[PDB]
Amino acid sequence: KKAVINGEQIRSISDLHQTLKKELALAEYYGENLDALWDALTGWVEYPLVLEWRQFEQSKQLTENGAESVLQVFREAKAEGADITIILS
Repeated sequence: KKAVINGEQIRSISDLHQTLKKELALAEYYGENLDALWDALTGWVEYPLVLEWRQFEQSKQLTENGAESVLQVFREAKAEGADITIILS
């Protein structure tokens, strides 16, 4: 229902995936890559979903903009109709 990312604590793309793994209660063998993220959104996660992403710009610098691609996956599921709310602090 509610997943939180403290971007200040992010140090890489995998950190993001593993945080997401914990915050969204993803599958034990979740793949930690952009494709696994799409698959978990379409066939694992329960909606309504609120994803609060704090200090987004900081996580952006610390992942060589990788956070932007992870964010695109959520926006894509949203464009396709998924009930997701993203809060970018």
